[PDB]
Amino acid sequence: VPFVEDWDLVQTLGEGAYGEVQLAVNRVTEEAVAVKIVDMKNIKKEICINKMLNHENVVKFYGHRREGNIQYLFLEYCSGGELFDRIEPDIGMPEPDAQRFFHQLMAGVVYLHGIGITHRDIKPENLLLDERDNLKISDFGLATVFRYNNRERLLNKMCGTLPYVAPELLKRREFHAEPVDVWSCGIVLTAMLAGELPWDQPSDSCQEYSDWKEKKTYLNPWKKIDSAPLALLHKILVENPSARITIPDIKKDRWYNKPLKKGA
Amino acid sequence: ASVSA
Ligand SMILES: CN[C@@H]1C[C@H]2O[C@@](C)([C@@H]1OC)n1c3ccccc3c3c4c(c5c6ccccc6n2c5c31)C(=O)N[C@@H]4O
Repeated sequence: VPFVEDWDLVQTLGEGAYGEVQLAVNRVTEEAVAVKIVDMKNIKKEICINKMLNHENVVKFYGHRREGNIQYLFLEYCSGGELFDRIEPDIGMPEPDAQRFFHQLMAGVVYLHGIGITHRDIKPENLLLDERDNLKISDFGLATVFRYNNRERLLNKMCGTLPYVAPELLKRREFHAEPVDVWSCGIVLTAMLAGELPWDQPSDSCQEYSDWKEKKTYLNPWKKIDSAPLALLHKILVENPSARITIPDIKKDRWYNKPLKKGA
Repeated sequence: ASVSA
């Protein structure tokens, strides 16, 4: 069948110092896919990791192609856009919707950690939605392997986005990968339920962070969050990564298992 | 603009 390998780039999904992401439509089938275009003028690692990903809550990789200095990564398209845009500033979103998004986020993260991969930059802007509002973890440009041959490798590179980064990243030379992603997910949950980020960064020099450690939950954004989800947040946003709740236990949390959302 | 698969 001729022409089936032709794709028209009909829209720019995202840009920035790294290249661009275009929406591509198959000339024959009209199938939609996202194409990351990078001017070689990192990539090899991202591709390697993407080839390992196979899960309903993680953006799928279809393959790559290059023409000299330009690389083309074909990825699953998420027409729903960023979870970020579903968050109402200073408000958040309905608790049931946030719980559903959180459930899917955990599934994706559990999967990644299961194959020894850490995303390192979990935030609403990197969590995409498909046509059915199903969450998809995207952009593995900062991801890396933390477990190989069943042996865990401690991390030491500072990666991520300050508001979402765990405190140990700023205070310790080495740290475990998993608690870091757990922390990020907690910040994402906060955002979904309060429509605002708790602090610029998790450091003792940051007043907002000191207040949280001092348990002043009567201040925003904590006061806008119901007691059930707030209790979970008290277990996730724990400064000591060794004391921080793990995913297996998040799955046992009361709010996590609380009936709230009717099926579609 | 376009690309090949
Ligand atoms: C920070 N928000 C951006 C939004 C926009 O572009 C970015 C650059 C970022 O999304 C993670 N971006 C990537 C970066 C690196 C690898 C893959 C992607 C990607 C995909 C997609 C989208 C996307 C869909 C709808 C609206 C905005 C979008 N953005 C992206 C993607 C996509 O659908 N599949 C790719 O994983």
